[PDB]
Amino acid sequence: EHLKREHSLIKPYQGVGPLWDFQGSTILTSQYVRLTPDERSKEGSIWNHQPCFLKDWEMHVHFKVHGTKNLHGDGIALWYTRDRLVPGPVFGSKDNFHGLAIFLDTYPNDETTERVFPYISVMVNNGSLSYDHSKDGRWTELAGCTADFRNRDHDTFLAVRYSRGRLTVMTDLEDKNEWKNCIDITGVRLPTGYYFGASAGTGDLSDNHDIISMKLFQLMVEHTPDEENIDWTKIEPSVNF
Ligand SMILES: OC[C@H]1O[C@H](O[C@@H]2[C@@H](O[C@@H]3[C@H](O)[C@H](O)O[C@H](CO)[C@H]3O)O[C@H](CO)[C@@H](O)[C@@H]2O)[C@@H](O)[C@@H](O)[C@@H]1O
Ligand SMILES: [Ca+2]
Repeated sequence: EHLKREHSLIKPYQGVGPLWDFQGSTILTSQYVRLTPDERSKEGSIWNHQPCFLKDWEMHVHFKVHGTKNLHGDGIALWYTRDRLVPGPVFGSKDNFHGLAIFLDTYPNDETTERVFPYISVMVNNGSLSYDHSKDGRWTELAGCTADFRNRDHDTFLAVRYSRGRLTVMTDLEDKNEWKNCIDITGVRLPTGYYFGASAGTGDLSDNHDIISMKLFQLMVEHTPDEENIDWTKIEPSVNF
């Protein structure tokens, strides 16, 4: 009914099953995991070692993006995918992934966009989609919200809930200890047996991308008779039911 330690990244980040592995620019310190420094052309990631077999879960992420007018980037991505620790151009991680991505995009690559950044969005992939970095992934996203999470003078949190086809992302960015709406969609199909992870990238523009904690909660949810005769591990990630 509560916190799943084996799927949580918690300081001092010395968890042992080694519960998380890192690669690229990633460093561990006693107060945060820094995926990238504020230097150009960096890619870094951290990935849960144990595959998650919960159908119904909620991941809380305490993260921090910060640096030195409109000239910073590129953002963080939070993952729940079949493959782990594979570097790539998608905020540090492979493209054509299988599963779920939540992008915390801080830089408008699309030069004539009406969209206010930073922008949070979700993308579900069965390996057949490419993330168009140059268009901020707009043509492959399912939903998104504008989110003011960068350079705040207090803690910034995100909640990603997934249960029974329903994917919710909510924010806590204004120090009011309240969740605010961002994303709420249905007909999302994902398998169990995927891995949680997080990554960030910087290009010609940079920023510190830090994860302070990821806390995975197991939700107590009733399912239908029929639902339980599925091999939930072989479901193909899918959208629109
Ligand atoms: O990290 C950001 C970005 O870096 C590279 O993209 C280049 C960048 O060029 C910008 C842009 O022209 C802006 O007006 O000024 C910036 C500094 O003053 C400059 O670096 O962004 C453009 C997209 O708008 C690209 O066409 C440039 O090549 C790449 O590595 C990107 O992947 C990365 O997103
Ligand atoms: Ca972008």
